[PDB]
Amino acid sequence: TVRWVAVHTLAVPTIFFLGAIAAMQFIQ
Amino acid sequence: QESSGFAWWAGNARLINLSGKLLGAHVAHAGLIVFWAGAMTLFELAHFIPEKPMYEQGLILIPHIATLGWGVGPGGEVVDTFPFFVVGVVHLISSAVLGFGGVYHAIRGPETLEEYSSFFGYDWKDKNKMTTILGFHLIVLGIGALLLVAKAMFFGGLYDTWAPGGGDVRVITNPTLDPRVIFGYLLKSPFGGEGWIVSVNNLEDVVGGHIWIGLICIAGGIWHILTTPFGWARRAFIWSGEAYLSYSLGALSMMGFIATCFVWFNNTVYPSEFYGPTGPEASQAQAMTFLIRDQKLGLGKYLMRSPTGEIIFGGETMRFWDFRGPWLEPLRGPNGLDLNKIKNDIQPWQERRAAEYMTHAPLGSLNSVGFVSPRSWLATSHFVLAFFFLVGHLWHAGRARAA
Amino acid sequence: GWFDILDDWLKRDRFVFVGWSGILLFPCAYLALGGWLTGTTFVTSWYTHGLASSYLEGCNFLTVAVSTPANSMGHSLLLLWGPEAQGDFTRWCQLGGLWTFIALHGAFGLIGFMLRQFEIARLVGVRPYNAIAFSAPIAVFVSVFLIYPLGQSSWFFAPSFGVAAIFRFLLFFQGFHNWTLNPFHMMGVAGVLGGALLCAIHGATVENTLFQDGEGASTFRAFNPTQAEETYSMVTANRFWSQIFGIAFSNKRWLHFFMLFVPVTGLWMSAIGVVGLALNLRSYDFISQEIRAAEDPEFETFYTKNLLLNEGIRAWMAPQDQPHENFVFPEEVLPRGNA
Amino acid sequence: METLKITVYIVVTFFVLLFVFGFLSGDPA
Amino acid sequence: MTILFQLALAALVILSFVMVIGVPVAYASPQDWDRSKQLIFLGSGLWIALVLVVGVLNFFVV
Amino acid sequence: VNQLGFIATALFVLVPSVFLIILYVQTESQQ
Amino acid sequence: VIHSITIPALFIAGWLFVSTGLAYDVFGTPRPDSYYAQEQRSIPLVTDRFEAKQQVETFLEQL
Amino acid sequence: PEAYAIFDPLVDVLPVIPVLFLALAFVWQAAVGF
Amino acid sequence: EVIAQLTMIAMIGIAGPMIIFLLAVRRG
Amino acid sequence: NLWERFCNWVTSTDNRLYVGWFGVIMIPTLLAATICFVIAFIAAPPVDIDGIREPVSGSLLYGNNIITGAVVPSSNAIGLHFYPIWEAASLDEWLYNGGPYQLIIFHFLLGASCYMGRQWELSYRLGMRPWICVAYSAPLASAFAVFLIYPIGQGSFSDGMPLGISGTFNFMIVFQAEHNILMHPFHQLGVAGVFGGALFCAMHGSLVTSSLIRETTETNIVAAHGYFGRLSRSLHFFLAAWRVVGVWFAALGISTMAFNLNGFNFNHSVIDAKGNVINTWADIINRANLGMEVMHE
Amino acid sequence: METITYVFIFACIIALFFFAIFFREPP
Ligand code: CLA
Ligand SMILES: CCCCCCCCCCCCCCCC(=O)O[C@H](COC(=O)CCCCCCCCCCCC)CO[C@@H]1O[C@@H](CO)[C@H](O)[C@H](O)[C@@H]1O
Ligand SMILES: CC1=C(/C=C/C(C)=C/C=C/C(C)=C/C=C/C=C(C)/C=C/C=C(C)/C=C/C2=C(C)CCCC2(C)C)C(C)(C)CCC1
Ligand SMILES: CC1=C(\C=C/C(C)=C/C=C/C(C)=C/C=C/C=C(C)/C=C\C=C(C)\C=C\C2=C(C)CCCC2(C)C)C(C)(C)CCC1
Ligand SMILES: CCCCCCCCCCCCO[C@@H]1O[C@H](CO)[C@@H](O[C@H]2O[C@H](CO)[C@@H](O)[C@H](O)[C@H]2O)[C@H](O)[C@H]1O
Ligand SMILES: [Cl-]
Repeated sequence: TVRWVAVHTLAVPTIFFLGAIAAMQFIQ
Repeated sequence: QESSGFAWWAGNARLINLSGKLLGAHVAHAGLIVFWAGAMTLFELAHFIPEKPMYEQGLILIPHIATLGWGVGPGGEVVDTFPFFVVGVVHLISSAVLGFGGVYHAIRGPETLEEYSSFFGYDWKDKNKMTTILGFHLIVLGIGALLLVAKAMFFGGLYDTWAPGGGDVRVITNPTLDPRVIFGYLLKSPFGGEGWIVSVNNLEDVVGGHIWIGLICIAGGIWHILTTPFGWARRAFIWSGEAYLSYSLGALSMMGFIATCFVWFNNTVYPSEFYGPTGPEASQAQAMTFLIRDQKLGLGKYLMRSPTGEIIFGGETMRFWDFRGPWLEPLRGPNGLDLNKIKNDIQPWQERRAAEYMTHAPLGSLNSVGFVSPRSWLATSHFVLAFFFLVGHLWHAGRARAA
Repeated sequence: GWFDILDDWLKRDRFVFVGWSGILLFPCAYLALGGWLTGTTFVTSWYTHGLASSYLEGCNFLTVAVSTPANSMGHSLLLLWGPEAQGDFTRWCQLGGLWTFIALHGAFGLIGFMLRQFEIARLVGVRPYNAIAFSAPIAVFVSVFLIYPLGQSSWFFAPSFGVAAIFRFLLFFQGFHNWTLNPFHMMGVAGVLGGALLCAIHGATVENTLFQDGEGASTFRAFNPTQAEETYSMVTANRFWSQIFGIAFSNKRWLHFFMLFVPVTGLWMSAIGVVGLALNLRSYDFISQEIRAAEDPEFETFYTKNLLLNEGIRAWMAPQDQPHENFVFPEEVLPRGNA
Repeated sequence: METLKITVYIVVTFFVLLFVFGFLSGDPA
Repeated sequence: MTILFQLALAALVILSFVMVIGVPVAYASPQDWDRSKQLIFLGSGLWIALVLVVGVLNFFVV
Repeated sequence: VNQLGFIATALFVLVPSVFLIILYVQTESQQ
Repeated sequence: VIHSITIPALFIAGWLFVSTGLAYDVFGTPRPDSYYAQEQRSIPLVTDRFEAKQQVETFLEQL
Repeated sequence: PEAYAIFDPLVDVLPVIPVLFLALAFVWQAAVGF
Repeated sequence: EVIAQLTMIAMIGIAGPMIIFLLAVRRG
Repeated sequence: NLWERFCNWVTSTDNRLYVGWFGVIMIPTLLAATICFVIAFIAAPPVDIDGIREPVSGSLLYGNNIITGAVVPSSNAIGLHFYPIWEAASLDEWLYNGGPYQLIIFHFLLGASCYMGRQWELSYRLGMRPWICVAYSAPLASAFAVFLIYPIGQGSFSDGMPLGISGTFNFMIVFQAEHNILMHPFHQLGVAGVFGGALFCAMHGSLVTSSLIRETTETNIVAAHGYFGRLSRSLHFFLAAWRVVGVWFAALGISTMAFNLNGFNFNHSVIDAKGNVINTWADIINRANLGMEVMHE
Repeated sequence: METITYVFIFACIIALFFFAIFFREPP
């Protein structure tokens, strides 16, 4: 309802994608 | 002490007139430099394979020690790595006893040295105690320059690649003090065919130029002690105060632009047994290998005339015919490279060195994939640092001639 | 009750402005940027191009790309509910539908951003010259990413939303189109280079001919939409450049209309050139130069040297950049300079 | 060729000497 | 057999903290340590002893 | 080689320049 | 003001997406052992338009 | 290097110390008042 | 790990200058 | 008596064009390179840039136009040699070997350095700060790198940029096939600087034109900027400093490609467990570079 | 005829440069 979506639509897949990218270095 | 001014980037500019703290900062930076030299010598010694040449292993320091004839033999064969180990560990050690007063004078000592005496004190104006620290250093610049004269003539050093067979460490029994042969380098062209200063072929010329650089830096640094600045330092030449950093920032750059060109073209001060082949050297090595290969199986096809009538190589290496190397000076006849001498005089060391320089041409990328030669790492880095020290010169000379 | 409450809520003051244009901009812009990030993180290019172009396949920032669809798709929209993927998100990510997702969303997000510029200028009460200057990146996006594949075979010949895929696109236009020889391209280069040159000269001389250098520098009250244009002198800069270059501005209005004018025109002329290159109506050859090349075989300019380099780019990049054609070029038909 | 050589050498010394002379000497008046 | 270097390499790791916050802290502040405590001849003058114990490996390697 | 390609270059030079020249010498008479 | 409800559970949500092998199944990216088939050196490029989904799932039975 | 095979991974991470004095300076100026 | 006694916490530079970072604002 | 009439005529800022003491060198060198450029672009014999007898006809009277015409660089037989006219045997041997290119680029590089000096000279005479000089140093360093530094590193003046529209494209294509300039990051900073400079030019232009109402001069300059935007003064230093350091970077990028430390070849980054190589977008670029590199013999 | 069109357009450009620098419009 406020500008709190800026953290719920831009920080949540950012932290998810940095977790995916940090998992991606430990392959093979 | 931030006090006021220099918001967070010019924190070093806070020591412009703290002439006791600035001193310990200059001490700690010297300890940083000697620490880098000892640490990099140790790191290049730890990953070292003596049988392999040093330009296959990415070393820029160990070639600087191996040029001075410390632990090297005929053609580059290493014999004792303990000279490299002692010149690694003395640097580090001295970087600690030089780092100790980099925290004494810069943390624990006095803030200013203007309450001391005639010497050890200075204020950028009082240009009587300045021409004193200048001349004072000059006696150290001339004392250092001579140190290589002592290493060349009295301490068994100074490996030349222009020795008769292969290239050995050689004592320079007699340098060239001649003034026409000396300063006569300095009145050349900078362009192709004659290097401006980069064209030092002999070693006797490198020692004899250091004779004239030792007996002008000391003999001009006792001048700057006894004397005072003259009339032509205020009319056309200008004076300032915090512009001396700028003065030694602009001059530094032209030294980077010269040492870029030096390490790229010159084969004597930077010998090819430790630094690799140069630009012209690897391509002339390929042009000589593709002649001596096709002489055994299968003016000619490779030997063609230069635009001044010299028998040089042909193809794409016509541009590199001004190259002079120690594996080609037995082979080069009266009017340039003579073919007949390729059949007459051809030893079994001039083949191996030319093939090894042929397969090791300067190329490669920033992730070290090609290999990339150490002559191509010093040239690009000191070109970038020379242009950045020119850019810093226009800034620190632009904001100092306002006052 | 219905409409003016929503209109007064949207045009209200906030951290970000979200007008009537924000409802078109922010979902389309957010989904285009998010589709690019989830395509370069996870989505491969193996079934369309035959390449590995994601962080999941072990690529860096330079070699990731959300690649174009396959050539057998044609100019299909590739909807998720469409007849190609049929609701399958795996097959939609594999067939290249993320490219059409990002492209159509980038189109409607650019539409919403220029509507946002019109809306903010209609609020502040100014003339909307920023939305007229934003007509040039929109025309470049429409001519390159939309009109050029719609004039070609399919969506496969389009920029594939990466860094190295963009470099492949530049080499493709050099090899197959001779796009450097196009005069519309040359006006585009001249508009961009003159804009950067105008940018540097204007910044260099406002920062030099300031009214108060530092000595009696009474720091006056500065407003941001003047873009700091009170602080320098027009007469000193005109006196400098009339003696250095022999030509100089005497208007603060015509100078800034010139800075508006030069790279927008440059970018609009290169849009016209890429719209012509959509139909392969390129500026490849000079005909009398081809006749003079055929007359005597010892004639050589730099243009005839460039045509052999484009022939080399074409025949060596073609079996891998276009793998749906199944080019089997033997080593004997490949152009070499020693042949 | 030597008639074009010493002609060009005269002009280059004539201009660099005029540049050096006018830069230093003649700053007031 | 020169394991005294192995026991004395910790002696410089703990001398890279005394001349950090042992007498100078970070400015002109002798906080009860540089006034009459281990600075002058008591416990910070043995850096000469530590450069002697790092120069005592001159015949331990040669 | 175009014979009528030279006419295109002359019509591209002359026709907007005649418009600008007529516009300038017509605006200096009464602006 | 302060917000520490769940930051690092999203990091494990991102780690278990890749490490378990779920992202290869969700986004259709092939596994690094699963590019080619066991006998052929061919690239499975989609050659049709309305048979393209059946072409990709026809290729994925060769693995 | 020589017979100091104990401190060889000390040598492998030595020379980076220096340029990292720039990194220690940005934490010594942090929390002193910037 | 590369050792068990010779490859210890080697951030002595990031602790020693951090002593002159934290104990200088702990100082006056 | 007569010298002061000349020292007053040169140093005066009450002229139409400021001919300084740098202008004393700037005028005959930039006139000599201009007149030799117009002559060698209209009428010049063919030049062999290689050491073979197939020469490149670059001039207008030998069957070119404005797009394909060029002043061809010097021969491979000359290399880095100094080649004036008296060094040659005849005038035909000078014209056949690319001597006009060396003449034009040396006088141009000397006159552009004195153009930078003349900009600083007038600025100091007008009582201005020295920034203009600095900002002109970025295309000056970019022209020094493309005519001097890259020939020094490659060892021949044939590798310098030709003085024509199609010769620039040939230089760019041959440079990419040898060096892979597009993946070199100092070039990418140049593209970001030039793209951002055009962007900030159009954006800064549009934002001022829309916020400037009236401005007059008595002939005390007056301007009535329509202020007030919606929801220090260093916009012009950023406007100059973005495009400048961007062009500086790509100038020293090709100055480092002079010494063959070149680009980024991500050659076979991705692999398959069956000893199979999976291509990426780098292999297509490297596949094209092998196209243009092989055609350049 | 082909060359002299290019030289004529270039010479008119130089003549426009001369008329633009020295015969400029007064403020
Ligand atoms: C020939 C050797 C040499 C020379 C001439 C210099 C010269 C300089 N250094 Mg030093 N440095 C060196 C070797 C050298 N360095 C070595 C071997 C190290 C250890 C890795 C350092 C570590 C060092 C640090 C940590 C710092 C310096 C800084 C400086 C500058 C201090 C004066 C100033 O205010 O400039 C103002 C400078 C400008 C206005 C622009 C300079 C642009 C040049 C091209 C940047 C290169 C700086 C230097 C050569 C390398 C720094 C690397 C460092 C960050 C790790 C000056 C440019 C200080 C500085 O200000 O850095 C920018 C600084 O904080 N140096
Ligand atoms: C940034 C730091 C740069 C450092 C560079 C250092 C250079 C100084 C080293 C000593 C040089 C010797 C002096 C000349 C001797 C000579 O006479 O040079 C002659 C040509 O003149 C020359 O070469 C003049 C060089 C002109 C340079 C043109 C390029 C300018 C680029 C833009 C500059 C921007 C500011 C060539 O020699 C002669 O060449 C022929 C006649 O010209 C004959 O064969 C003669 O017998 C003789 O061999
Ligand atoms: C497609 C699609 C979609 C969408 C989705 C989305 C929208 C997503 C999003 C996503 C996102 C939104 C993501 C994000 C991401 C982020 C990231 C990925 C980031 C990263 C970062 C980084 C990596 C950092 C880096 C750095 C820098 C910058 C510099 C310094 C250093 C560092 C490292 C820090 C949907 C489902 C709807 C539908 C279907 C289709
Ligand atoms: C051969 C050789 C050698 C020998 C010898 C020598 C080398 C010597 C040196 C010499 C020298 C080293 C010289 C130098 C010089 C320098 C200079 C010269 C610089 C500077 C100057 C200036 C900078 C000036 C300035 C100015 C002017 C221009 C005018 C007025 C103003 C002013 C002042 C600013 C050597 C050793 C190397 C070794 C080997 C080789
Ligand atoms: C300071 C600058 C000095 C520059 C000097 C040159 C400036 C003027 C050059 C103008 C070009 C005229 O050059 C002249 O063009 C005609 C074409 O019309 C050429 O003629 C050439 O093409 C014509 C076609 O028209 C053929 O019939 C003819 O066989 C062929 O030689 C002449 O060979 C050339 O002498
Ligand atoms: Cl070759």
